[PDB]
Amino acid sequence: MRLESVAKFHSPKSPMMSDSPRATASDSLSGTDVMAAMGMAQSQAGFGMAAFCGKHELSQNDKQKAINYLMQFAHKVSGKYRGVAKLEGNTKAKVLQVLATFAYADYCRSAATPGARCRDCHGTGRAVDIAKTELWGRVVEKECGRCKGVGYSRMPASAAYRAVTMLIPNLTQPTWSRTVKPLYDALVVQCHKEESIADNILNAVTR
Amino acid sequence: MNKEILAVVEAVSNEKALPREKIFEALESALATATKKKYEQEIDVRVQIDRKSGDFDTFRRWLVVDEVTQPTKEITLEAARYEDESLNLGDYVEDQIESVTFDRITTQTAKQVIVQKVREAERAMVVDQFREHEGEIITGVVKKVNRDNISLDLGNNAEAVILREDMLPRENFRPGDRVRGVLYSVRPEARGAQLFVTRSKPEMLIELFRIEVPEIGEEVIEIKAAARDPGSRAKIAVKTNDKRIDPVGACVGMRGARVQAVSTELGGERIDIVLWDDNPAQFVINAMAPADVASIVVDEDKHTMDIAVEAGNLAQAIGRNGQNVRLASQLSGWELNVMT
Amino acid sequence: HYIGDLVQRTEVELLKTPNLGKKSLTEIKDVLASRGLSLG
RNA sequence: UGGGAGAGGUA
Ligand SMILES: [Zn+2]
Repeated sequence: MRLESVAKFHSPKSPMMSDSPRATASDSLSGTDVMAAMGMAQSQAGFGMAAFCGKHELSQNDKQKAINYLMQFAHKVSGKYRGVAKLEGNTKAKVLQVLATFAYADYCRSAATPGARCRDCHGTGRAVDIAKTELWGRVVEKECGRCKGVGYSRMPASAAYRAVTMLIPNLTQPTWSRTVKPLYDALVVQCHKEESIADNILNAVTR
Repeated sequence: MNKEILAVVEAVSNEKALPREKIFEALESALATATKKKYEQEIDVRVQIDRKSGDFDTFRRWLVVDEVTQPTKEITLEAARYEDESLNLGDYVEDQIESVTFDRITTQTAKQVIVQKVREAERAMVVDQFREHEGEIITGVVKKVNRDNISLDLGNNAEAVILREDMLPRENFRPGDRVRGVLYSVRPEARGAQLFVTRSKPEMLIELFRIEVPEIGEEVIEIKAAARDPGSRAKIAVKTNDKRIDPVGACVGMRGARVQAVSTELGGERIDIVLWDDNPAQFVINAMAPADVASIVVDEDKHTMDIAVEAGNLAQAIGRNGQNVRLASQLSGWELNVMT
Repeated sequence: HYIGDLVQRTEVELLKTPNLGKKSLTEIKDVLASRGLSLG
């Protein structure tokens, strides 16, 4: 909708290659007032802006901001999950830290993650069926059967499980799926929710 | 001479679920608004672009009123005397000839109004794909969550919305997986999102049993009432006019198969199957199971029961924090009282 | 000759007086609209 | 857009 133009604007100055430049007007916007509007829209909807900049690897310092906001949300929301609600203070802080970091890395994982692109489709998730081109004449496409359309290898949730059972050893996989993993999926759904509400507030500001 | 309307009818034609006369209405409203904003006088000119020619004649309008404002549209009864009283008080027909020019400001406001018209025409496309089939289990992939809603799709650039209150309390839908839901009754006039789909309604469970069980499908077993505590516990009411097939054994299936299917499709909600009866007293002594019955006082005027229950089954009779009494009361319509 | 001799002219008179067609009706109507005065 | 020369000037 509105947010990805700002991610275009976080780059350095790229060289132009065209004819007569410099419209010199206020047709869309400048490049500094977009950052000023990001500043005006930070007192509310800062979670989604921090998560979006951490996801798209522009301003690689608000990854820790997004992990801290997710940790605060998990501290506020942990009173409805039976596996985490009985633990003691610093141990519950450390399990919330480790599953917040893994949930944020799962939200961040797209086809630009190093070691995550599909082998066949090279990320596009769209290969050409040769038989339908031979019978139709025109060029066709299909779904990349190895990646199954998404274009990248998804993050398995058991990585957080392996990283928490170095700290909680007596927590096996069935109770991990029963009363811990809903909190992890709640964290990634909260990341997507905060990014959507930040895009909504950005579009409300720069309108 | 217009090859351009010929391009409309064959070359730049729409997706084929949209009619041609609505495109002609879109372009005629476009040129009407373009000539409306361009004239400095407050003229609400509505131009009749005739279909087969392409070219036209600009038509400043006039409605039969007796008001003081808008002289460019203010004609009176004595101005209707020029067409000698063959019309209605207030229709905006014309009796004038004007011309038309083009400009890039007209081009950009025409672009705005035609993307609005194709937007509402695609909205009417989703309206007829909703009204072609009223109430069914559907499947789409979640694509953009929000604060108060979950946007969906049904393919062919359609969209649906799960609101916040009509989903499971144990919902966790990362964008990219396929979800199950029932569209029930959507707003075809909604300018924003229309297709309201739920996951925590009695309509959900009855449509899931309808797609699940073929004798629900062909009306051998019938379900009459329902009860919901979303994600945890549920009750539906079964009567049957047929006498051959066992109703409760049929809807539990081979070793709880249909109950476990709806329970894992609903999120661990303990649907407790119980008979429907027509008469109130014997219906409710069937209905509060697995609780035990001592004596029942049936009340007519304020629509309540009074249940004597022996000691020992109070916890499983009330559920957790009054769960079973609440769920049974919104099952039967009769709210329950405690008696020893 | 004056708009003081137009203010009493009712809309019945504006269309029953001779040789005032639709174009002349618009020609007097838009200039009374731009002058702010109304008639009837 | 934005780089390099050359010329002159100000403190
Ligand atoms: Zn692939």
